[PDB]
Amino acid sequence: PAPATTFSHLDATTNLERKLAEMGIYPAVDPLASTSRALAPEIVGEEHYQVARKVQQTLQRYKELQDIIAILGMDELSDEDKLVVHRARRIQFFLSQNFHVAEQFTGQPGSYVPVKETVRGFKEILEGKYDHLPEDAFRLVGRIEEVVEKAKAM
Amino acid sequence: TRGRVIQVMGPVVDVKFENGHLPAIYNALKIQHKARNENEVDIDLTLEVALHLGDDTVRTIAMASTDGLIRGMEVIDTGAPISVPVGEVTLGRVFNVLGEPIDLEGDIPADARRDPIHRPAPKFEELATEVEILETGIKVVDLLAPYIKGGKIGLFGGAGVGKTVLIQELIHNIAQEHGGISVFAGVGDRTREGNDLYHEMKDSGVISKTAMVFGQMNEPPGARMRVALTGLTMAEYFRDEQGQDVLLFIDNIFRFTQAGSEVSALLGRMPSAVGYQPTLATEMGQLQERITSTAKGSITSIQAIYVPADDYTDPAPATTFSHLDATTNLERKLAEMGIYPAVDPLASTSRALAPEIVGEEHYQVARKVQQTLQRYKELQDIIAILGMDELSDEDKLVVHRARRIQFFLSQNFHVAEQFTGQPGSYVPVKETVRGFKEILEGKYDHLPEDAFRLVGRIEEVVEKAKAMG
Amino acid sequence: LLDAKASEHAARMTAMKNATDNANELIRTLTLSYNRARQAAITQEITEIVAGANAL
Amino acid sequence: DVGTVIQVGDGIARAHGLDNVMSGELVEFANGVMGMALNLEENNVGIVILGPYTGIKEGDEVRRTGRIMEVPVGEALIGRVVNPLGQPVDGLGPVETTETRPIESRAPGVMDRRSVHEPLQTGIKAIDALVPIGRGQRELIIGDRQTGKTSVAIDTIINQKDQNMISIYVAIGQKESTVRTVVETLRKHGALDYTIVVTASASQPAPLLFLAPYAGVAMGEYFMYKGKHVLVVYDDLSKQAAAYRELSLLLRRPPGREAYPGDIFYLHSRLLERAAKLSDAKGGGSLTALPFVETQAGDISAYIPTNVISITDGQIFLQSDLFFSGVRPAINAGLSVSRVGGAAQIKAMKKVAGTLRLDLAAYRELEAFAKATQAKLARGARTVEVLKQDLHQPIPVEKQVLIIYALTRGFLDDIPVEDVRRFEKEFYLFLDQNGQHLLEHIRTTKDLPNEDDLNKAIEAFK
Amino acid sequence: GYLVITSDRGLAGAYNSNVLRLVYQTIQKR
Ligand SMILES: Nc1ncnc2c1ncn2[C@@H]1O[C@H](COP(=O)(O)OP(=O)(O)NP(=O)(O)O)[C@@H](O)[C@H]1O
Ligand SMILES: Nc1ncnc2c1ncn2[C@@H]1O[C@H](COP(=O)(O)OP(=O)(O)NP(=O)(O)O)[C@@H](O)[C@H]1O
Ligand SMILES: [Mg+2]
Ligand SMILES: [Mg+2]
Repeated sequence: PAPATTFSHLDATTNLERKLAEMGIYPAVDPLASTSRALAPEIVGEEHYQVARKVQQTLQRYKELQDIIAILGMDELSDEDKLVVHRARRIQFFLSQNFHVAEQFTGQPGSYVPVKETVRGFKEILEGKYDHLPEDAFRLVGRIEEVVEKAKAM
Repeated sequence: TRGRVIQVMGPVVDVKFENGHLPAIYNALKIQHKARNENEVDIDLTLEVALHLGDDTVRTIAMASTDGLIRGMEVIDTGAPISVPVGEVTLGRVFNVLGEPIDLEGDIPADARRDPIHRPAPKFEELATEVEILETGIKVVDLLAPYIKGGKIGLFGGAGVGKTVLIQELIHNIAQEHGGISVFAGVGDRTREGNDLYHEMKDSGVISKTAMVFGQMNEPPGARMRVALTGLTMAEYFRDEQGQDVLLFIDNIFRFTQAGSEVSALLGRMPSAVGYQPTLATEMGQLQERITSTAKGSITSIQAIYVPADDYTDPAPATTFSHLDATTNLERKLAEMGIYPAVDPLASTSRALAPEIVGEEHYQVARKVQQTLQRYKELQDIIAILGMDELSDEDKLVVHRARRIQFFLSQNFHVAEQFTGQPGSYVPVKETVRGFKEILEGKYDHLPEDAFRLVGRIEEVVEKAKAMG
Repeated sequence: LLDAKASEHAARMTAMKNATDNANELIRTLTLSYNRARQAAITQEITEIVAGANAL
Repeated sequence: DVGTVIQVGDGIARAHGLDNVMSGELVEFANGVMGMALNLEENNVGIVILGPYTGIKEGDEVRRTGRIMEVPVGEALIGRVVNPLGQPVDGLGPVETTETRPIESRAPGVMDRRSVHEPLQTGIKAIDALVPIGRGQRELIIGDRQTGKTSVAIDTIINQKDQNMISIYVAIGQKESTVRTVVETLRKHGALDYTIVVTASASQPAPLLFLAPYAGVAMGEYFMYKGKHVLVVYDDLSKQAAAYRELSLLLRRPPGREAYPGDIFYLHSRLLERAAKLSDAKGGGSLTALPFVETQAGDISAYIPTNVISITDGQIFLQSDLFFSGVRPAINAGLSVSRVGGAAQIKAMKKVAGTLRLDLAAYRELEAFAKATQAKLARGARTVEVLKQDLHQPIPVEKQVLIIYALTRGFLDDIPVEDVRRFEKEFYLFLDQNGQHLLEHIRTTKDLPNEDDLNKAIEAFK
Repeated sequence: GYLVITSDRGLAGAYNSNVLRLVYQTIQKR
């Protein structure tokens, strides 16, 4: 009842799932249940809506396929279905960010990104430019330009 | 200087006294009356005080049937706790909870010294602690949870798993040849078993070194609590004033706490989570804190607790773990596999499972067995849904062994001879520690699935397999 | 190779036919556990509520 | 010894006055209904009504019976269907019984009991052959609805004419259609001339449903204490537990798990500990009880099934998946046990066919996985088929053990499965004209006859 | 020389083991 009563007044809510806390991909914001009044064409524009909707829909689609994988196996599913996982893993990993106030817990100074680079980077990750970079390279990075460096580091 | 009865609510009686004559807690009250008119009934009754509720009244709990209590009758206060005989005169005899003989063989006069039931637990300057093994010959118990002399051993099981079978097996294997005084308190069990063991003891000549009191199911809620205390007040004397080692057996001590839940709702208390009395922990502590060893002797007690269902999260059995020194757990789901005894290997533990007290060759095999069984427990869902053939070769090899270990945990008891074509067999500790080594290194693992059921030593397994072809 | 490829599909048919069964038993028993958990939760909630109401 | 009633709420009443009233006493209202006292406060008495309370008003006069919960007993109740309060149901005049028993009497205890070595002939093959019963034992009948529990009790009570055991049948919370069907069956077969039937239907108030088994056992033990043997059956304990929950919740007691109060283990014990086999201080008689428990979903782990198991000495759990499989009665070779040893059965049974339980349970598990095992499977179908029987066909115990001997010795391996049940009906037509002596030998010596002659008998039929 | 053939992916049941085991045994025995 307390969250149910609180949910009626917010204009934008971001939810945190302890599963994401245990996965080691911070912050723990779950994209599925996070919604806002700003996602309208007259406020964010058309360059925002299509990419956000595609990423949201892909992350919703992966949720049940990953559970099917837990029993049916890993190659019994078709290759086209496996591509959904192959790209959703990268999409979810790239959501992590190296913060500036977490320097005590991370030991790192962080990085900075503007919104233009965020929409731009998601467009590239859906474009297929980064299929061959390892997933673990996307953990706790900021601007997309850092990723190719971390792979260079590896 | 006499009391009255004004309110009756079943097990609870609300006696009343006059100024200055208020009884203390656990005091005993007596009521006697003879029929004044043909419409009345003759009953002699005794009561135990539990609460003081002001206005010159005290709450008391009845020790016998309360039918026919007319209001306005007289009450007698003894001024002392309930007194039960103790000492040499109590060997071989049988009493009820009030302490009188129920074996009909004779009386016990007042020259036998009798003590109060309730006394405070010993101080820290009187207690002692030592660790040494008590042995039973059971394969499953002696390895993964050896017992400690003077400690507490707990048995946990549902509404029928074989608790009484284990208790009687232990008695047949230890109590006669241990050399110590034995007390068996028949708390809350079936009356048929209570009168069966009386024959079992008298015709076998062991009754000369045993004391018993009974509180079986038929008795009102007030009596079912104090059977354990009346059993313990004799073992205490046998330990202290005679310097004898004492074994105490209790079967349904849980019927203590349940009895409280029956009476608390009538005493006038607020209910607990699931309706228990809000005194479960303190009263159970006041009960089990007197079963202790001292510097003068040791008391070893084996007890069983009735789990109200297949749910160990229930507060009454869950809060028992604060006192046990060795734990044995039973469950229906292993009993139904055809394996007896169905002791769970991953929930029975003991303080004596340490490497300086049992040796390296014991601790190593115990830890290896537990580790090997954990993986097979974890593989449960996936082997159940799709099959044992899914897993890899290194997992298939592991699957080949855990069920054989579980089968090897089975053994034929001595009281099972009436249900099985073989009598009970004995496997010493040095043999039960040895046995698992052969299976773990693959010396005998290739035998078929059913040969390890109902076997003694590891040599009998191979001859049973040969008898199977 | 043709005989083996036919026996392969036969074995797969059998594997799915065994696999499809235990699911229904597992669902029915979990659903029973679900109703029992429900009933226990509601009973506990009403007992607490009525105890509070009687106290106050 | 006067007063007034001031509350008439929901079948429970409160009364003023009544200075001399005792606990457990019977009470009568001026309307003509019986009630009882269970609680006595500082200035009022709580009364539980045992009939139709719609006629009670405030200010009604209420009166003292002057004695504890006594129910009449004796031979005059034989041949009648009676109310638990002691009133005939089908008319036929008032009862002539003089002696009475308090139904709250203290049960016999230590130095008054003895072991069990003699069977209770039931005539249902699958029970006596696998889960034996003896006099003094308390056997739980528990299981699902719409599977045929009552059809076991009826057959068991019809078979008792040859053992001369006065018996009582108790119906609780039940529909009158089945009650009168059972009564008509008993009167047709004649069982009513020595059995006593007590009923308390679903249209009756809860307190009658709560008290019915106490009267059913009090009118039964009286013949025990005089040396006779008695069998007592209860139609359903689940309904009695529900009625007690109803009464307790009207009385405002704190509910426990599933709202069932903590007295459940107490209430049933004070009912089920009355069964005993008396010592020589009273007589050699014995009483056996068959209480019934209905499971809401067929799950054993519930509260009432386990609490009722805790008192009884065994149980047979009747299943529903067996009901639609073409097998009646639904008896499971697995989780169903009796604690009495094999010696209770006649010595031939333990001698030869005691392996039936293993032979059947092993097959019942092995079929799930399904040369040596191929041969083993062939026997199980015959092991289940021979145990089958139809309605109202109680086989004599001598022929019963003879056919069990024929089954266990492998005489039937040639007979096809679908024809097995034919052999069983034709085989008894053979022996009465060729092996009449073996029946009398079995009846007299309680032991198996000569093995050579018994083996020679069968080849003539085959 | 020996030829052994198996299924190409999982959920095939006991098809895979029963042939690999027998081929392996019959070769290393001799
Ligand atoms: N070695 C064994 N082999 C086969 N069955 C066994 C064995 N030991 C015990 N049992 C069974 O286990 C059942 C439980 O025994 P029993 O002690 O009478 O019940 P319980 O667990 O004590 N329940 P309760 O005493 O009322 O709290 C017995 O009735 C036997 O059928
Ligand atoms: N052993 C049997 N063989 C053949 N038919 C049977 C058998 N037992 C019962 N039946 C039939 O099945 C019906 C159901 O039996 P019945 O004894 O009324 O079940 P029940 O115990 O009353 N079920 P419930 O009312 O929920 O307790 C009977 O009326 C018979 O027609
Ligand atoms: Mg037992
Ligand atoms: Mg019925």
